[PDB]
Amino acid sequence: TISNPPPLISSAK
Amino acid sequence: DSSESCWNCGRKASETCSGCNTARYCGSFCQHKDWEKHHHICGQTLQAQQ
Ligand SMILES: [Zn+2]
Ligand SMILES: [Zn+2]
Repeated sequence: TISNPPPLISSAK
Repeated sequence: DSSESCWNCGRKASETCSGCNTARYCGSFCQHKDWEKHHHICGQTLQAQQ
């Protein structure tokens, strides 16, 4: 029951 | 191991919270699980003045 958190960023090299 | 680990699961994470650029999660569900706790931190600057 909480707002919507920012988007996630996937990192990989 | 220290930076590479899901803040929720507790094993490993490949995603990063673009909001604070500090949180890490391996799945959309993982971020939501800890969201209740993490959100208190995310965004930086604690709610005190104004
Ligand atoms: Zn996870
Ligand atoms: Zn965050």
